[PDB]
Amino acid sequence: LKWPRDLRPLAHHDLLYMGQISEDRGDFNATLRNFLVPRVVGSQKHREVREFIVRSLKDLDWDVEEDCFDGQTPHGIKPFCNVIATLNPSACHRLVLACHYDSLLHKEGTFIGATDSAVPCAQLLYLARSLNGKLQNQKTRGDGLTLQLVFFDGEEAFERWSSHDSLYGSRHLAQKWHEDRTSAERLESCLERSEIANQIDRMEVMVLLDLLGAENPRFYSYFGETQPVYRRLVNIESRLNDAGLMELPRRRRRTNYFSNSSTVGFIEDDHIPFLKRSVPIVHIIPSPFPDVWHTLDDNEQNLHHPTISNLNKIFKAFVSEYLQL
Ligand SMILES: [Co+2]
Ligand SMILES: [Co+2]
Repeated sequence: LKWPRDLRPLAHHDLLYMGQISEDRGDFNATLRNFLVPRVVGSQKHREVREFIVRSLKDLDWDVEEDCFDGQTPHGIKPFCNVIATLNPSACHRLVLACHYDSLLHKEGTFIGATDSAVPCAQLLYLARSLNGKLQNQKTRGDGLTLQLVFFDGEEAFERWSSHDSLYGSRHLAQKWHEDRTSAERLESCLERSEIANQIDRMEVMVLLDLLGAENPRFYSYFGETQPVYRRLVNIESRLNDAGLMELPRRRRRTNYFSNSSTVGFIEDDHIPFLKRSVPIVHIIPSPFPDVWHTLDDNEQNLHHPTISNLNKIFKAFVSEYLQL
């Protein structure tokens, strides 16, 4: 079965534009510095990070929803709030980009989770801001497609990871959207042969970012279902390299982050409760995990800025191609 939306390759003019960041650099870093703090569930800093996300997106004229709830954990009842921002609420279909904004409660001390997921959080916001003008124009087309950003709360386990202790915000949102009924007749411009019964059917594909910011990540297609989408990430990365737009240590080297193969690895993450509801998932998470994973060294200084800027180019080009910006 083919992808429901025909995927038009990015014009060279646009590819080249999406590929040269330039002194934007300071803009991404200023964004990122807001997330480079402990973001423990329930805490003042966490609440502050959420406020910053909400305000940043409201200021861009996005519809922003705070999906708050209380849930039982091994540490007692906790408050959780997912942030859901939608460029054009009326559009039937959403390209959904996601990450989690809570940070792990680490036994040894204060944990920043710079790759996990402060970087992905900042990348989402940076995409919204850097592509704002083109996004605002796309929104007026009436073509039934929009961009949606989801910052999940409570992804991390409080104690040992288990079905009950983890993914609090994603489990909640998936169930809520699954039970919120709707149909094609109430929505703007759904695709011809699409079946819409509830809100979760409007997620055309969910692209989940996690554990990004370390040097030389390796990605694979984790889902046969979304291979047509994943392959565009492979093609975009290749075109950027052909154009010499990737930052590399020496001349005549290429990035190969997006491997053209698939792997037999199963990663439990915020995608799962959606995967059970037939949401196509692209899971942008390295394999193997960065060495700093869930250690106190997952910190600001261990981020690899050239890798981050290369990933930023790929994601901007990707969103531009999918939404035909
Ligand atoms: Co983690
Ligand atoms: Co994580």
